[PDB]
Amino acid sequence: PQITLWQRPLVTIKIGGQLKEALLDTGADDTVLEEMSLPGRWKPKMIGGIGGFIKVRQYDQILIEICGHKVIGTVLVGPTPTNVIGRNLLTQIGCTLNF
Amino acid sequence: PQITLWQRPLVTIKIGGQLKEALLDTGADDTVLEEMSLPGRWKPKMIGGIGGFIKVRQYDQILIEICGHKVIGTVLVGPTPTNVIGRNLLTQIGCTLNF
Ligand SMILES: CC(C)(C)OC(=O)N[C@@H](Cc1ccccc1)[C@H](O)CN[C@@H](Cc1ccccc1)C(=O)N[C@@H](CCC(=O)O)C(=O)N[C@@H](Cc1ccccc1)C(N)=O
Ligand SMILES: [Cl-]
Ligand code: NA
Repeated sequence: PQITLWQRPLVTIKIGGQLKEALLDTGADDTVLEEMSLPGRWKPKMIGGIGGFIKVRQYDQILIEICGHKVIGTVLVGPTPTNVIGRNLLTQIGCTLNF
Repeated sequence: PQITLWQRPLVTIKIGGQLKEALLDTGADDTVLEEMSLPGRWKPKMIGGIGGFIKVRQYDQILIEICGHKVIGTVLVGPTPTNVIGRNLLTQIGCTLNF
């Protein structure tokens, strides 16, 4: 519904049959998850943030359920310290910022 | 206002007499600005993100105008490729995520 930001906006996701926690990140163009097993054909990618760059595997058309909200989109998998849900999926769940 | 996320949520800020653009980032605990002179006392800090860690200068009690909303808070200055407004200031403008 509506989430304040006094604490990290952590949500439960279900992806690839697995339950995880992930951060809702409006600062992220892309969705980036810690190393995991995704079936299908991926492509090598490199992405950047504060600190520098990492290599990821780009998985397209992956089902993920965010707060029980089904979305299908690209997920990058690689050596990120946390699971980040980026704008590519935040748009599909109709997410906005408000103030 | 309400801001969708089809595009990066970039906003105009006024800080230290200067106008800049910055990213509203719910994934950021802290507010991190590219190099800039700020007056007064500051403390050394390290912060991390997707690719690694950086050294920043921490400034407290700094006035920032974000979309015409004045807030006073801590601002980190350092080698970030982008100006990021983090939750420490997003809360002060009463910002929420909604879906
Ligand atoms: C993830 C991709 C798609 C590659 O995009 C970004 O990294 N976008 C960044 C925007 C940007 C663009 C250009 C240049 C620089 C930055 C966001 O800030 C990403 N948001 C989160 C994603 C994240 C969260 C947690 C872990 C890893 C990555 C972030 O870095 N947040 C930082 C922002 C810096 C800050 O707030 O101080 C954070 O909260 N860092 C914490 C937590 C932390 C600790 C240790 C390692 C990593 C993170 C910290 N206290 O250092
Ligand atoms: Cl996508
Ligand atoms: Na993407």
